[PDB]
Amino acid sequence: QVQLVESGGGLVQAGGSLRLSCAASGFPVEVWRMEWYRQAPGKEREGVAAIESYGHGTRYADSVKGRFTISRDNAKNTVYLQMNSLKPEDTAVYYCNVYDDGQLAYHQGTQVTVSAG
Amino acid sequence: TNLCPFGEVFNATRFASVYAWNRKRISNCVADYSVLYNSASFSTFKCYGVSPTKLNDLCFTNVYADSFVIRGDEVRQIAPGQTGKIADYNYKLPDDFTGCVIAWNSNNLDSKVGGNYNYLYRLFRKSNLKPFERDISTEIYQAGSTPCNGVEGFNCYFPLQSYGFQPTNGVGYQPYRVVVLSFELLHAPATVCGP
Ligand SMILES: *[C@@H]1O[C@H](CO[C@@H]2O[C@@H](C)[C@@H](O)[C@@H](O)[C@@H]2O)[C@@H](O[C@@H]2O[C@H](CO)[C@@H](O)[C@H](O)[C@H]2NC(C)=O)[C@H](O)[C@H]1NC(C)=O
Repeated sequence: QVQLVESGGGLVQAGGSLRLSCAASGFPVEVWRMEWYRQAPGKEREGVAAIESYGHGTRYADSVKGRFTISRDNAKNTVYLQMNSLKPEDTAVYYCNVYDDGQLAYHQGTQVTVSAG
Repeated sequence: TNLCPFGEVFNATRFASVYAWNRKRISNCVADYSVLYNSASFSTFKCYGVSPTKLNDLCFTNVYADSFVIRGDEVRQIAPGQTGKIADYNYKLPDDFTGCVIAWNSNNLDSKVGGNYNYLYRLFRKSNLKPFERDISTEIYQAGSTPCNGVEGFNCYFPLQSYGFQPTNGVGYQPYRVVVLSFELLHAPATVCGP
């Protein structure tokens, strides 16, 4: 019954906006830390943003600080990632993960492409 | 004359998360350990450096009762010379530990429909705990090269993590209340004794 589902994404240009949503089932998303990851085709996976359990803060990579903002909707059991001022290097597939540390039993991704002009 | 208040420890209403284990010291009283073995059907009732049958014959200067809640999977770590997140970061017993580990399954009390996430355990620490150390610090853990004191990068984690106790979980994931009686024996006179 446990799963995470990524939605949103697509094609936008340098300077554009986008919002990805990660819809979780089988657990409340505020009890553990939630994370957003991305992987450009050549490069390795990179951690972009994370929101800790309850109100214990937010974490942003230097790559995207001040441009991306992660947020949590307890009613929709969904973690959102708002992406503003997008630069061509932000092209990747975007994954969300739960830092459950084995308190679960669950253990697809969405594509974002941002052009130059 | 006076019987040691074991009911205050084993029969307590609330229990502490393992990272913030509660300790109550026992002295100036008398303890029957056979009455407490059968007091309730316990999941685990084992001892180190002493043996359960002889327990009433011994006599100690002080006895410390430590209580907390962990998974059933992690009762194995409540033992001398064990490795794991609970023993490394939450509750460490010394290699020369003399005392007893008592635990029982508490799914009926500590689990709840929709999950109970009130119990916590420390997930990260820069060091392994020293015996009977108790760290209840909340300060951001930095994992890796990039610092996080104010930078708030990705690789910086809130140290405590919640257990997820569902009633339908497997037995290993189910909550267990644990009591550890450490038998301190000193050069000063004894205060707690069997009949
Ligand atoms: C832990 O408690 C149980 C019973 O729970 C309560 O505690 C008792 C003090 C009393 O208020 C009971 O009515 C409550 O239900 C204890 O088991 C009882 O032990 C007493 C000892 O005098 C006995 O009279 C009762 O018949 C027992 N009842 C049952 C259901 O077993 C138990 O001994 C307590 N553990 C301790 C004190 O270490």
